Amino acid sequence: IPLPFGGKSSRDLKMLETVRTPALHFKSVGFHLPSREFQVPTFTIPKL
Amino acid sequence: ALSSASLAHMKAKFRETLEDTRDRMYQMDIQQELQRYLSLVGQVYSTLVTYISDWWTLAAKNLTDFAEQYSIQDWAKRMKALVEQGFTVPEIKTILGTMPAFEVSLQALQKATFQTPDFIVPLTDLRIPSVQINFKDLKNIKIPSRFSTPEFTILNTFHIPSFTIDFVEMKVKIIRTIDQMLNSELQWPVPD
Repeated sequence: IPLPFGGKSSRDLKMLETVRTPALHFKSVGFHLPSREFQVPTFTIPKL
Repeated sequence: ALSSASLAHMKAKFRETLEDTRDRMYQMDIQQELQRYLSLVGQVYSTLVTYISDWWTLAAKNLTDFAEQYSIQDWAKRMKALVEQGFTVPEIKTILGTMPAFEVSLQALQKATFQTPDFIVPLTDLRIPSVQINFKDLKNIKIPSRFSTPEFTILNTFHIPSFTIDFVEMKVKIIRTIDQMLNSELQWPVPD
């Protein structure tokens, strides 16, 4: 089966290497929210 | 206003707000954001045309194999030559300039090289320059700090020579307006 984008990985489709959550540093109330980094499952599209 | 306690306090608070706004304004730049967007768009173009080239290689191979199995490989060669050569679009004449000729072969699209038209913006004297722009390499293109714009007309009667658009200049002008608001204790902002 000639799959479209055959041999193209998830990142080859421009998927972000890492998804990092926003970080909040409200100083008036003394709040701090760290950024959380979660990877994306990896896969490859078979050429045939 | 400075001769009264309440309005003096109001002016002090207004100047504090102005200082905060001016400090925040220092943390903004149009050029960097535009360059980031240009880089992203160029990356998209590059990956897309890469897949286009991959698909074209696969399709040409499949066509050649099909013709070989069909013993019409000469006709397949003719068709591949047509695909990779197509034909050239002739220059198109218009009152607002001439559209440059361009090639429409599959490889012409794969190179993705495009001639910017010799065009005049309606209701203005702005003539957009014609030059070659690559979409794959658009990620390697940068946003100029400033650029000159062609001549302009207002109401089709009055004329305005070419004006320079600078990303720094507009931001600096707005920040200077904020500063003038800050320095309006006994002063009036310049008419400029």
